[PDB]
This record gives sequence, structure tokens and C-alpha cells, in this order.
Amino acid sequence: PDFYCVKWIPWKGEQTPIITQSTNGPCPLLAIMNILFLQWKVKLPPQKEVITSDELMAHLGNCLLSIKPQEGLQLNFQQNVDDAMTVLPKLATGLDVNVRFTGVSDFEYTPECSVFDLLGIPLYHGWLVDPQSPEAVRAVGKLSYNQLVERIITCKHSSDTNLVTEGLIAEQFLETTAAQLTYHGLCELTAAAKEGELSVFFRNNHFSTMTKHKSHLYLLVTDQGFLQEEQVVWESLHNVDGDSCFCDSDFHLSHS
Ligand SMILES: [Hg+2]
Repeated sequence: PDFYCVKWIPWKGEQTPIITQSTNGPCPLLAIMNILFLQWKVKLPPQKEVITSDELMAHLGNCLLSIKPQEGLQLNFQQNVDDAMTVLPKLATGLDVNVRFTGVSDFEYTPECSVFDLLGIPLYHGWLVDPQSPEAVRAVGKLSYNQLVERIITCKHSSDTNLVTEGLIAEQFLETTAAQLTYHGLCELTAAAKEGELSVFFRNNHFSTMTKHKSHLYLLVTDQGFLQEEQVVWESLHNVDGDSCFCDSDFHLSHS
């Protein structure tokens, strides 16, 4: 959380910085910031090696406050900026994220969602309930995750056996989809993402910087272990869980 290592890479033919972490924390700061660095919206002095949160925060503050309104939600805009600013300091420490299983862009709104929306950064997750299993669909339905854990507990202590049944139908779905990415999710997520756009991907209380390229998904390699490995930049998100290929800045294969 204190200091982060900067990694310089040849992004779109220009030396561009990227921020690394070994810690694997639940801070979306780096996910958001790396997107901004990749879009050249923040620039660092060429020599830079290490960076603090307070700099990144500063850079982010300026970035949000420098957004000119450009066509739609008017009184919302000004509240969203104020919402973004009030929650801005939380982005360093960590964040509760309550997904919904109804679609890849679906969360319970908290004001931290304003920062993504202001900056035009999509937030996605892959924890989707399958249409194929329609008992789980019925049991989960409208509910978000933290609502589903409440209802599961409520369903245990019900005397009605219908509810107690569904309380297990749902408790199954979380047990079977424990790694928070279903195959149905990965398909829907791929189709959803705009080719060559940067976005943030949520899974197991981690935020990753994501993009789509030749209609395949890749995540940025935040890992500090590959700090020296300039040729290791993107990692494929082709399978639901397992083996994955690494790529350089231009999406060509690479090895260590
Ligand atoms: Hg959020």
C-alpha cells in the first residue's frame, strides 16, 4: 500500500508507465490509474522508479476535476463529481463490491461507482448465473451478492420448506461458482467489451485492468515479479480457469 514500483513499457510506440504490486490488494486505484497512464492522461518524469498512493490520488483528483461536462444528466453530473471526490480517499485502502448475477456490468451502486463512470471506464465482472440452470436463476434472481448471503441465512431459519429448499439451491450456486467467474460470464463479458477499449475487471476482491483485442480478452500484468520483464504486458483471459498465454505491449507472444 505504501510504495509501488513503476514499470516502463513501449505502449503504442511511446514509453508509458504502468504500476506494479506484489501485494495483490483490493484497491482499484492501480486498475484505474494504469488505464489513465495507458491513455497518457497522466504523465510521469521519464526517470521515475517508485510512486506513492498520495501521488496517484493527487493525479486522479486533478484528472476527475479536469473533466468538462459534454452531453445528458446535469444535476447528476455535479453530484457525481462531489460523490467521486468525497469517496476518492477510500480508493487507496480498499473497497466492498456487491456484484449482481444478472449481467457483466451489474453491481449495487455505491458512490465509488461514480469514479469509473466519470472517467468513462467500464467496470465488469464475470460472476453470472447460467440460463441453463433455471433453478439457480429463480433462487438468485434479482438479488445482489450481499443480499443473497442475507437471504440464505434468512432461508435457513424459515420453517417454510420452499424457502429452505431455495436457501440450499442458492447456497449451492455460491459453492459451485466459488472462483467468481462462470463460463457463461466469460462469453457474455467477451461479447460485451468494446474492441481496443480499456476497462476494469472485478474478481475475488481484486481489480484488473482489462482490454479486448482481436475479439479476445486480456488483463494487464500488474504483478511485480515481472518488473524487469518489459516483454510481459498482457495475459490472456480465454479460459474460465487454467493455463494462459503472456504477450508484449503489441499483443504478440512472449516468454520469461
Ligand atoms: Hg463499484
